[PDB]
Amino acid sequence: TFKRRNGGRNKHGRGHVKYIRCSNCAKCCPKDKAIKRFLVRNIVEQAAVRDVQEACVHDGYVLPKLYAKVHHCVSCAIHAHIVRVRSRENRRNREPPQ
Amino acid sequence: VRVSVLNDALKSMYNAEKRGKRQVMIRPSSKVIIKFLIVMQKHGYIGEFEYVDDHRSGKIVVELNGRLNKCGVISPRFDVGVKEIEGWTARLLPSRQFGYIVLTTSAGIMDHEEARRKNVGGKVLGFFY
Amino acid sequence: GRMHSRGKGISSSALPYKRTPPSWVKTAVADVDELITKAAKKGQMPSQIGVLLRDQHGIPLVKSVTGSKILRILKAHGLAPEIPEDLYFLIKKAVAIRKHLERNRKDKDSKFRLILVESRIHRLARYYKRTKKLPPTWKYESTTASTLV
Amino acid sequence: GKTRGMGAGRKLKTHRRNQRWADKAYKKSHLGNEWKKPFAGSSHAKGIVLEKIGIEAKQPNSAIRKCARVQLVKNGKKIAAFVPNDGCLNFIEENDEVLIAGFGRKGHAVGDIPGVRFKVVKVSGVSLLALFKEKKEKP
RNA sequence: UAGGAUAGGGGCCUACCAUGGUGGUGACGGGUGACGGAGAAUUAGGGUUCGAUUCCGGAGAGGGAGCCUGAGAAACGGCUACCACAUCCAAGGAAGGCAGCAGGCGCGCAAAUUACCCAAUCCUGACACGGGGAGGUAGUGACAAUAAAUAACAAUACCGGGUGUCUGGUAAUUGGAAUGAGUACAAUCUAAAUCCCUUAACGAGGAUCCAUUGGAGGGCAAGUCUGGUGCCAGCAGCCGCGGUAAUUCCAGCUCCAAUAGCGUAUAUUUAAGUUGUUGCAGUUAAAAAGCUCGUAGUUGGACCUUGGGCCGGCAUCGUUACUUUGAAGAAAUUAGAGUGCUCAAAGCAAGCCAUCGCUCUGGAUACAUUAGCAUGGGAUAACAUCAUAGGAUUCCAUGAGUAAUGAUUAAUAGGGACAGUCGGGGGCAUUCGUAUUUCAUAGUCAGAGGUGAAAUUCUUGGAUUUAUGAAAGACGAACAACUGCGAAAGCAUUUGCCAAGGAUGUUUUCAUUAAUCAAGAACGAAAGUUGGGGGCUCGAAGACGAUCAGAUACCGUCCUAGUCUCAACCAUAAACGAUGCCGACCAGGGAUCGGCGGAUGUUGCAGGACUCCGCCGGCACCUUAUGAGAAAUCAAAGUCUUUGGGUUCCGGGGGGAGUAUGGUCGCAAGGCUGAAACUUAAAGGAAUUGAC
Ligand SMILES: [K+]
Ligand SMILES: [K+]
Ligand SMILES: [K+]
Ligand SMILES: [Mg+2]
Ligand SMILES: [Mg+2]
Ligand SMILES: [Mg+2]
Ligand SMILES: [Mg+2]
Ligand SMILES: [Mg+2]
Ligand SMILES: [Mg+2]
Ligand SMILES: [Mg+2]
Ligand SMILES: [Mg+2]
Ligand SMILES: [Mg+2]
Ligand SMILES: [Mg+2]
Ligand SMILES: [Mg+2]
Ligand SMILES: [Mg+2]
Ligand SMILES: [Mg+2]
Ligand SMILES: [Mg+2]
Ligand SMILES: [Mg+2]
Ligand SMILES: [Mg+2]
Ligand SMILES: [Mg+2]
Ligand SMILES: [Mg+2]
Ligand SMILES: [Mg+2]
Ligand SMILES: [Mg+2]
Ligand SMILES: [Mg+2]
Ligand SMILES: [Mg+2]
Ligand SMILES: [Mg+2]
Ligand SMILES: [Mg+2]
Ligand SMILES: [Mg+2]
Ligand SMILES: [Mg+2]
Ligand SMILES: [Mg+2]
Ligand SMILES: [Mg+2]
Ligand SMILES: [Mg+2]
Repeated sequence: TFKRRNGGRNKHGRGHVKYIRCSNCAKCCPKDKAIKRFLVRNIVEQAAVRDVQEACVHDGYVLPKLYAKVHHCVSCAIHAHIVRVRSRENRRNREPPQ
Repeated sequence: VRVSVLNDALKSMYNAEKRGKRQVMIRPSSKVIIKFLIVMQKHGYIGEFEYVDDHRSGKIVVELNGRLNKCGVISPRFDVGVKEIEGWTARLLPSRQFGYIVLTTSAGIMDHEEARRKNVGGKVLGFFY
Repeated sequence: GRMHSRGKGISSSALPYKRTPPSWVKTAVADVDELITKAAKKGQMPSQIGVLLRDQHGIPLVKSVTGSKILRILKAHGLAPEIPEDLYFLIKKAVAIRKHLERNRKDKDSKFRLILVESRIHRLARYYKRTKKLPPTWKYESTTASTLV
Repeated sequence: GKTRGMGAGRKLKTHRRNQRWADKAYKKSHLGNEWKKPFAGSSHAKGIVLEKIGIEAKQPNSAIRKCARVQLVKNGKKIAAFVPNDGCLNFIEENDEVLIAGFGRKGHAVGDIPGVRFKVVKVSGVSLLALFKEKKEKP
């Protein structure tokens, strides 16, 4: 019984693809199969930005961002609620949320 | 590779017939294809068809009238005598009332009833009904 | 598709239906014959003679103006090469591959291409033997092949 | 798939000849091992009652099948033969003369009896059926 | 080549000479519970299995060998010898051959009389005449097979259907008639007897002149009747039944099927489209080789007589397959015409006026693969033949003519060339980067590390942390995609070199050169092996800490082989798209990569970037069957009982088992090829409802 048409990965027209290591368990997962996310956040959050504003020496200092591309294996992604288990008909829905 | 142009012609014609098309194109053409089509048209299973000279192998445009149920070749071209025709009739045809088997006898390309009339045998090209 | 690949490309030429040469061609058969003979004297070959005729001298197709193919013209004039062009170029390519592969023993991809080109060479040689276009004693010797070209 | 050339008769014949061997029945018949069985390709056989035994019927059944360990006189092999028709174990005695037959499944165990492929047909030249129905008496 | 020998050819044998002969189109060798054929069984067709036996051919007389006589024998109801048995005997010797008929022993699951006769069919001899265990006749015979009894009718009693009558059915009721099984004069049969056919006399009422074999849960026609047993005895081909109410066991009654036949065991035909040429299968059920090349094999584009109507000679020639017609073709068997053996299975007989006979009475006819011989046909196919004219046609015994002078086209087959490109395709050298570790310098001081929580470990000799710098090895983030290249494995920093490749463009070239492929070859992740180097990180083995009833595991730390590289071996992966390659056709759509054609109007710049349309090639994706499929699902896994485009590999219920052994490659680990005994009624696939 074939759960998915693409087999759970994104490989077509090639035979090999180098792996990566899950950021939580360090498990080798093929690069296309791994659940990849790009998270961009303030260094200090809303409760902190207020207290760091006046503490800044000059008002022209824009607060710096941080960007991180993280990869998760299927087990870690499911356990961390990054991706849930979907229904059989909703599995094919590749549209991102919002 | 293209090992039997007759099979390609008959298969394309049958596929177009099932889809309700009114014309079909056959490429490449050949004399045996023309003779098979002539037999089918004479018995009233197809209509007009014209050969187009492309200076290399020729094409055929055939007009369908909806009367052809199935048509197909037999491979390899088995040799049948006059006494074996009945047996093949019991195999390739729906019933003894109608249907046709095409034989390439040494007197030319004809149907099986004509071969029985002339009392001649030969190889089997195909069938249509 | 391709004999020694998985390609299915169909790019080629399409000769016109009109077999007669076009009206604007005002070159006699003698001029074309002399040009072909001179080119064959200059070490050219039928494939690369036809293109020179097509481009510089405005001859769309030799078989139309002169009524015969380039190879037939050369053979009638006796200037035809001793080896067919396609086999000559296949042998040249195989010789180049062997010369390169001599110094690169770990380049195990040109060895595969060498096997392929040798297979093509042998098939073409067998065909040319069947039609008496090569001596029956002909044989492709890899070591002495480079001396031929 | 298949080779359909008119010149390919040898290929089809050889392929079928090779592939007949996967058949269970054909391989059983044409391997020649049927001659190494105790009956050696015979419908019946004759033997001497070595002893009288009972075998517990296989699960989920629960009974004691009254068999008999006998020895064939044609090759000396020792086989167990079933004794049907309740009370017919009494007719069989020691070192007695019996006619044995197959059980019905052509070299396969029949019923819940573990590993028994023969049944006793005659004893001392008298059929078990005649003794069972009191038509004949043991001599 | 020449002899010898033979009835005769021939290495049949001899002398000399030469090195040949057969083989993946299976030689050689092995097995056969193998005499070959005509034929037998079952058969929609195709087929599968059998063929000791009465007809034909061969071989043998216990096993081998040698030979006489004879026209014919390597004869055995002839001899000689040896081997093995075995027979008398006066112990000096003598005689043997039932796989002839009958009979005996033995072997076995398994097979009849030590009878009569030449009357028939024929054979043999000097012969009309003898003889014939050839052959026929009787005996035993449920091998197989044909026909066919075991009662029919009426009345009465009882009960039904079209108050009534008729019809129809049951009674160890009542009547009569009928007859052969049996017995037997007699005749007939017969070589003589016997059987049959025919027939005096006798011969049926419970017409005792007495029908049996298997079953009664399902498959599968027939009982949820009664009594017994109580997971025992037993039944049960398979599913299953019996544990105090048994429709299944043991019995009675009743009923069912076949019926003078039925049950059981083996072998095998069908069933079996589960051997599949007709006609099966290979994504997930067993089954596409890791991938490509490759000889034999199989398979190979198109093109060349049509209009023409009518309707004894005499040559010398492309070869075949195919198809038609003919001939020759043993009988018996099969199919089949005739024929009233009383019918039938049979037989080849017979039939008729009522004969001193006739129908000339009949004793037909097919089929009989393949191979061989001959006649006609030339569509479809296979071979070589095809442009140095070395071509065709003329003149010059009894050199000049000469002509229409002679070459199919260039596959949306293939190869080669050329042009501008394109790619993380390959080899070599070279360049860069942060991080990790180590070391060096400098700064501060109490913990650091790791964990769900801790400890093993480091540390006031300064651990962890901070900054600078050098060295080493590995690794190439982000860019990175339902994107690219490669035969697959696989391939991701720059630059140079070297050879290769697809696609596109082409009014370039050759002209079938092709597709797939036993044998045979290249390449083939990771781990593994032999040595040299390197040895940062990570880390099988090992050690320690922790958890735990236990922990040789999961969690921590230190680490060996290994991970990197060079020269050689191995040849396997969930080597996967679980989907071999080539070709044609059959829905739509948009996106994307490479090339090309056109339009278009912007760029701090013809061309490049962008937009729009179209063509070819590729990786994919979405919707929908009118398709397919057990379904999941698939635009191919479609064009399949309306079954056939070519070709390779490969599967036959689950285990045993990819095991044993042999062969073969490897240093080894191992790889390729690869069973059997035995065991089992299910194993398995997809989907559904519950439960968890
Ligand atoms: K994914
Ligand atoms: K001779
Ligand atoms: K004589
Ligand atoms: Mg699952
Ligand atoms: Mg690709
Ligand atoms: Mg892979
Ligand atoms: Mg001689
Ligand atoms: Mg000699
Ligand atoms: Mg024998
Ligand atoms: Mg025989
Ligand atoms: Mg006999
Ligand atoms: Mg005989
Ligand atoms: Mg003899
Ligand atoms: Mg004997
Ligand atoms: Mg003898
Ligand atoms: Mg004798
Ligand atoms: Mg004799
Ligand atoms: Mg018997
Ligand atoms: Mg009963
Ligand atoms: Mg019933
Ligand atoms: Mg009861
Ligand atoms: Mg099957
Ligand atoms: Mg499975
Ligand atoms: Mg499978
Ligand atoms: Mg594959
Ligand atoms: Mg053809
Ligand atoms: Mg990078
Ligand atoms: Mg790319
Ligand atoms: Mg191979
Ligand atoms: Mg494998
Ligand atoms: Mg584009
Ligand atoms: Mg199996």
